[PDB]
Amino acid sequence: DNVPAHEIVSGAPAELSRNRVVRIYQQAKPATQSGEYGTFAWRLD
Amino acid sequence: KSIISYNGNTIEIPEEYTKQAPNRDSTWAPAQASKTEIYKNNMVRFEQKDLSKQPMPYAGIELIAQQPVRFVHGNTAVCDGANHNGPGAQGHPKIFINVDAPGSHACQYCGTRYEKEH
Amino acid sequence: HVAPSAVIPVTTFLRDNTSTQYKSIIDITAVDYPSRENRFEVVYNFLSVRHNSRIRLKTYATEVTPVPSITCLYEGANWFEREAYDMYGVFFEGHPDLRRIMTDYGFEGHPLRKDFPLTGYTEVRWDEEKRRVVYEPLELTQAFRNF
Amino acid sequence: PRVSSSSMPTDFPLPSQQKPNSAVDYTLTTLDAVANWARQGSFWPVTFGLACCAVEMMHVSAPRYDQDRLGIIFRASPRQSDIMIVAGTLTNKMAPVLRQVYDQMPEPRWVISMGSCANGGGYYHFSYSVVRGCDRIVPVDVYVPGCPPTSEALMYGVFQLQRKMRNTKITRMWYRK
Amino acid sequence: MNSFENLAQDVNITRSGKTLIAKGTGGRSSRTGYTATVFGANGFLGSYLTAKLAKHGTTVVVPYREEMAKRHLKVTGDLGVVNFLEMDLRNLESIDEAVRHSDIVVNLIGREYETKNFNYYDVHVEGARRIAEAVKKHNIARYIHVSAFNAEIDSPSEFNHTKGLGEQVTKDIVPWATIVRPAPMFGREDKWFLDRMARSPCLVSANKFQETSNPVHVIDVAAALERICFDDSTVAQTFELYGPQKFTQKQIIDMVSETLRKEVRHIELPKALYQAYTKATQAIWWPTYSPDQVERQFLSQKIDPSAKTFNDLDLTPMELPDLMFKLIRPYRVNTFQHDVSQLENKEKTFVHILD
Amino acid sequence: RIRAFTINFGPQHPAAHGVLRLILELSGEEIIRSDPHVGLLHMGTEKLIEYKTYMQALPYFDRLDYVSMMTNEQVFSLAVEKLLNVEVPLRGKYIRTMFGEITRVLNHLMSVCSHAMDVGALTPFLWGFEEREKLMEFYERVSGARLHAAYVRPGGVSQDLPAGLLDDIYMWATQFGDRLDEIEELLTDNRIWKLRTVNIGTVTAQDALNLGLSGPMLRGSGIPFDIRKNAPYDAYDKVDFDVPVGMNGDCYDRYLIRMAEFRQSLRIIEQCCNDMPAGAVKVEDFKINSPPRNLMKEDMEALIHHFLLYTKGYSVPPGETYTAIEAPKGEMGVYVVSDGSERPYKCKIRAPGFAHLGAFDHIARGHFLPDAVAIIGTMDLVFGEVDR
Amino acid sequence: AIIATAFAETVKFSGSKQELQKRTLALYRQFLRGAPTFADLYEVQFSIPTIRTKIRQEFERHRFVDDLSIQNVLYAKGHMEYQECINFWKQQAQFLKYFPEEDDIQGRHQPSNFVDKFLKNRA
Amino acid sequence: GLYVVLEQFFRAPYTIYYPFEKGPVSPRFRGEHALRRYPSGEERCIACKLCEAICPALAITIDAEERIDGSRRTTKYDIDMTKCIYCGYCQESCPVDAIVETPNVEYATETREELLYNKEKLLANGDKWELELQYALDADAPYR
Amino acid sequence: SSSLYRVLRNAWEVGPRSYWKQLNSIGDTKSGRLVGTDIYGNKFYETDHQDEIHLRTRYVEYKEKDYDMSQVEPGWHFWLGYGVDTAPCNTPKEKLPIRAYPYKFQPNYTGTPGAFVTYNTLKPKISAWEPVTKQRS
Ligand SMILES: NC(=O)C1=CN([C@@H]2O[C@H](COP(=O)(O)OP(=O)(O)OC[C@H]3O[C@@H](n4cnc5c(N)ncnc54)[C@H](OP(=O)(O)O)[C@@H]3O)[C@@H](O)[C@H]2O)C=CC1
Ligand code: SF4
Ligand code: SF4
Ligand SMILES: [Zn+2]
Repeated sequence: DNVPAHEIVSGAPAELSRNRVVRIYQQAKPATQSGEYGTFAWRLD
Repeated sequence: KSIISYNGNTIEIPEEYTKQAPNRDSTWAPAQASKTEIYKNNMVRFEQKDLSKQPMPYAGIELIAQQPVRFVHGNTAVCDGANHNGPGAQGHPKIFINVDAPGSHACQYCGTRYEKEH
Repeated sequence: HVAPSAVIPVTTFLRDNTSTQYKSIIDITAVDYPSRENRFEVVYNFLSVRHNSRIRLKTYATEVTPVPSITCLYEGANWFEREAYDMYGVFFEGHPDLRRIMTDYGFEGHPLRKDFPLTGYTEVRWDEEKRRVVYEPLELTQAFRNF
Repeated sequence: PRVSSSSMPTDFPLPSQQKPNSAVDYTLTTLDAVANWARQGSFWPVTFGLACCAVEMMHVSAPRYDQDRLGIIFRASPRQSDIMIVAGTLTNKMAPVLRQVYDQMPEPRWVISMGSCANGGGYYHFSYSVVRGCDRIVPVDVYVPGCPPTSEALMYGVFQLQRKMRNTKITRMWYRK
Repeated sequence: MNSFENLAQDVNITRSGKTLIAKGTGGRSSRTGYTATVFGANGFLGSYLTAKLAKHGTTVVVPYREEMAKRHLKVTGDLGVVNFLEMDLRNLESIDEAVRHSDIVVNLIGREYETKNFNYYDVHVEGARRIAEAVKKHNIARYIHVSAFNAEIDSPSEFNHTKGLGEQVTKDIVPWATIVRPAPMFGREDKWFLDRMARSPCLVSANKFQETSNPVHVIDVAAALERICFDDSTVAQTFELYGPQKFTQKQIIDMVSETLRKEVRHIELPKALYQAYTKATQAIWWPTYSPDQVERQFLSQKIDPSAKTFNDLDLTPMELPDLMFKLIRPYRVNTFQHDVSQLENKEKTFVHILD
Repeated sequence: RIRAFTINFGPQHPAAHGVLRLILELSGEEIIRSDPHVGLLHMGTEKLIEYKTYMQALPYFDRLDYVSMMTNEQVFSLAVEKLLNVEVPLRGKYIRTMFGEITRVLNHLMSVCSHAMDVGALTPFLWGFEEREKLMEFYERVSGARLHAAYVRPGGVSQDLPAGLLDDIYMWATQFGDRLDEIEELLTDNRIWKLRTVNIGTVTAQDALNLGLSGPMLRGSGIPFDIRKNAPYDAYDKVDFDVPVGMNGDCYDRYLIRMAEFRQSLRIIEQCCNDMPAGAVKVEDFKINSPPRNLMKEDMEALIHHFLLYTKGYSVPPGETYTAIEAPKGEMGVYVVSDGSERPYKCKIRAPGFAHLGAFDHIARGHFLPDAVAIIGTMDLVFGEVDR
Repeated sequence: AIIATAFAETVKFSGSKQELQKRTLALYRQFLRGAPTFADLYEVQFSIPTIRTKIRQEFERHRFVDDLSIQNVLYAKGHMEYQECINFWKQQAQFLKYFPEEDDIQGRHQPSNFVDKFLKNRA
Repeated sequence: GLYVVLEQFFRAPYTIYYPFEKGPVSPRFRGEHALRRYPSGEERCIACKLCEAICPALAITIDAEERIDGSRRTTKYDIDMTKCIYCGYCQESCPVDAIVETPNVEYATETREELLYNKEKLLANGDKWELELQYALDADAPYR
Repeated sequence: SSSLYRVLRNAWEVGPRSYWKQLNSIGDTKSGRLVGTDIYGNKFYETDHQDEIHLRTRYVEYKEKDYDMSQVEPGWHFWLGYGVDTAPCNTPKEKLPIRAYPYKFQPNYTGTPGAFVTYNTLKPKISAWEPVTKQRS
């Protein structure tokens, strides 16, 4: 395993670690436009 | 007007202040809150206040229906709400309305109407 | 571009060598690039009034891997390193008194990290009962709209 | 013969709309008017609260807009002062100091909030290090809008505050109470 | 996140047919739906009450007479939560305005002394009747009177006589009325208890300091009123919020003197003389003890055992001897340090006089 | 053993031009240690800028100093032009110059005349603030606002000068030398001013460099550094002026430097008023600067560009830069980073008052409290800057 | 030179757990010796033993952390807080952030089972 | 130095009496907000929501929908003047010159909820100050 | 100028009634031609004397004893302020805005019942359902 727990030094709450979910993704190619620049980046929300 | 509160009581308000504006009673858009629903939800903050002195501007939807239609020879009317009195633009972007169709047609910015001479 | 071990030596060269008398310390700054393994990137800016030139010097760090302090050479780095610690969490080894300078005395978090929300986690109000400014969880009356 | 009735009047007008008609009423009105004359002609704020946006407040101490002509004097110390001017950003590292200075002031005391950053946090409303309004700490009587409010806005706000204290009831309320 | 510690659910429904949906986590921005009315929030107990109500977004209507005593309430909540009206018991429309849109009403009215415009009767009986008739007309779902401890319809004290008549009139017009009967309350900036024993140059008792009572922290009574405003089980009920420990006046004074490290001054001069000196002090414009209160110095607390208590609300009321330190440390003089000996040798190492 | 006595100068201090908790430790009168605490006014600018476009963020940089706005935004404009790789038109350069010097006057007035008032001389303050209030009419004429303005924007200037402004500037300029001289009469040759400013705050060249000090604090040690000459930016290369320098590094030399900068700035204002070239005041690339309205209301591409600049904003190339200026306080600077978006990725404001206050401990050791007041007055820290 | 303040320790990252053990123990000892000062300087409404209890709790929080660098970070942060507290930099609010428990019971319903959370929409 | 002080004793003071004599004001000045109308009586706002986007402080809050006559118009337009910094980017973005900033600065209040201006409070403010807005626009538009 | 000859000559120019009025309102004595009066009744003057420095040429004489600058009608609030040289009374016709609606000037009513109350022009975005029941035929 041996992945450091920076959550202890982050100074942030623990509720983010214990109750909250994230999603990692690429923004879908919009159908209203034909561009693709907003993609290629992996957002986290 | 007597408006029934949610808590079973009543809310008396005179007729001049229930109109949505001094020139129109009804609402001019589906999401608009009528003055009765406003009062009924907010009388705690209207109670000891004078309603004569609150802002009650006129509505434009009724003042623009009064404006006479304009006419043109051709399938186009150009609009630019320009003052013509002072310098600069002072109006709205140029817009060419098609007026071939039988009825009147209004600019999308200002509501001035145009017709094909008939 | 250098590594944290190379900071004191290269700074000695850039301060003492004749052709590179970079005696003034203009700034220290950290930057967060979470995509990297070493997310932080400490940046020294330097100046030479002698030759009329500036130069930069970049290292890298982590939330736990410290950086050597150049207070041994440039005394003005004291406050700038205290800032970079308080803002990003970087630890400047050898620093005589490293402590927060901007943020509130009991603040828990490092603001300019990209994981830290804009508004923070806390807010203060006056409690008439306790008669004390008390810290409570955040609740905004108009939420942040990013655009 | 213990009391067991009450001639308590209805329709007694409220203080805002209570006109005088008795000699005691004119007397208490005169005493209140003199006390309020005093409170108006001598309007001494405390030097605290002027952190950010102190330039526009100093311009009201300047020649073109003299505040001293109205009897305004800024004082180092709360204990001699009556008014507090929360200019500038009210940060979370500073709010307790503000409440200390406000509790140290001797009553009567007012508060006037100069600028947007002190009324609702203004520009830094969404920041981690800000109180989103000085209302959250202290009670505010007048809110000057602006960022930075013009010297004229500050003078007008003081002229609204003088009006508040001038339509105040010190003894007439006791004659009601 | 914050919590709605006062509410058990988020969808509540009053007995007047209003639905009240909660919004938020329970902070400054949240709303409880409720709309209340507190007739003495300017005072000692009502201040703590509005603070507890408006901390969670409950709209609070606060009738006032002095504009300047109240301003310390606007702090207690977000914009639009605390709402103020100028009111007087001699004007009826003002009272209908204050109670119209309310789901809850709270009467904290009552002076510990008489005046020129208000005797004990007019303020504890007629004022209660006026408010009750308006609470009835508008059919407000809840009414929460507060009538003083030891209240009894006929008694040596006119205060307790009126307070008892205010009870029966409220409950004989508003049958669903809740009545609370707090015992002598104490806390920070109290009226006649700790600020007096800590500030007054000399105490006096027409009895000995022998009047027995059960005192209570005011924050807990405010917690009680909060836990009654929202619990609809408490209609047509009565409460005795007295406190675990029985304390004679002399016991309280000795604890006050111990904690203060200063010798409180008590005199114990007889009844008629003190009663006369109080009567003559009622002509100066500021509140002072009044002839009817030295009468209550001989009336210890009779507790009604038929009425509900703190333990019917899941509360654990606090003890005076613990809290007296927090409440009297400001007047603690703290003269100097103890036993300076065994410090000469340490002080001898430091430089005391520079040149 | 010297045991110390800790005192707070006070977060509620009338003298300071802002809020500062200064924790001093005294052995009688002499200061031996100093721990300037700050953050009582830190608003959190450097984080918020990361969520705002390059245009929406310009107002941030005007609130970083109660005075000296038009220079403080002149640094962001230069950074973002250096990234965008555009060139400002000549008239915009001369205007940015002229208003930069009007701003340096407006700062040196407040600074010198707050040093005075903290040292006790109430009068030069109120003799100078009127001059400031005549010079702020020029501000309200060009921008609309009296202090925080936003005139200078990336790509030049927001709107052109209104007619009949250079004339009024020339009038004020012909009359300003007299009022500066009236201030010099009270302060310069006086005994008490020298007693309070001669051999105080004395700092050496090598220390002033090691501590990051710039501006008059450095030019009082004997080093002729002025970014306006060693790295001209707007038009300081196309207009004559001289840089004063002083020995002894005291407060008196810094006061003399500041008065010299008043007069040299007056020389510059006269020159720029005598030669303001015609042309545009903003870049003619409507992909960076919003167009005129008589086009936005008549041409399509101009309305599109207006829409995008005032919704999404303009895309700066990826890169990074520290660019700096000779702000009246010292060497102000901005470290911007770009990622190809309309929003910055990082923006660190280097604030000269920061390093000044940081040196305050080295500078005050050995001096009595009145001298500490005079020291903070030499630096005339604006604590909104110090707290960033 | 810009000299260090009163109780400042130079940041020094130990290479071993056995030395940091000692440094942490000295920090704990200093907190305990200084707790009465933390009660005098901040106008506190409870016991010195309760302060020492909270200190023991805060040190038990990170008792089971075996990564050395994180321990060095924790120790440095704790020395920062000791310097903040013993020098009278913190005011009462920032200190009683560590003592929520001592303040009066916040209301009645503090959900601990599912159904109450559901009735309050917290599940 | 004392004599240089005395000569000022005999010179004209700079002071003006504010409520009876106001200080200089320019067409470019930025004070209170206002929503304008056309000479027809119709309002100029079309809910382009550019003022809502460029505003640094995010004070503005808008919500539109199709009006009964088939046009684009607002049902909500708010400004929190406690969030406003008075930058004038909102009078710059509007392509119809609806929202403006008046030279008015005399609009202090006793409450913070009188400063959460809504659409009706702005439309009346524009009906009131229209003559002043026309002066400022006739002498500011060419440069804007 | 702050000289006594100024106030004396001014009090000779404008009569003693106006002198006591000016002393009770402004605190100074000032004399100048009338330019006109607004809709609230406030009169606006202008001076030409050399003694009067910049920003003291134009002045006001309010009608109400409880004067406030909010009582000044628009146009004058801009002329009073040196925004223009021509008053609304003499400004030409084409420069006057056209109004399809009546004018109605209302000052800052703060501190009084007529203070502006804010409200939501919208209704709740999520409209709920009004119950109606059916039977199981
Ligand atoms: N505190 C205690 O120890 C005990 C209190 N009680 C009862 O509990 C309540 C607590 O009041 P307390 O906390 O003592 O602080 P106060 O008694 O000062 O609260 C008095 C309130 O009643 C209002 N009030 C009094 N007389 C009138 C009137 N004639 N017309 C209108 N409003 C009036 C006052 O308004 P303003 O302040 O604006 O004048 C004030 O807000 C009282 O009903 C008291 O009888 C019972 C037993 C003990
Ligand atoms: S000018 Fe005022 S309302 Fe307009 S965007 Fe700027 S801060 Fe917002
Ligand atoms: S920019 Fe103008 S038209 Fe567009 S929403 Fe704003 S006020 Fe309305
Ligand atoms: Zn059109």
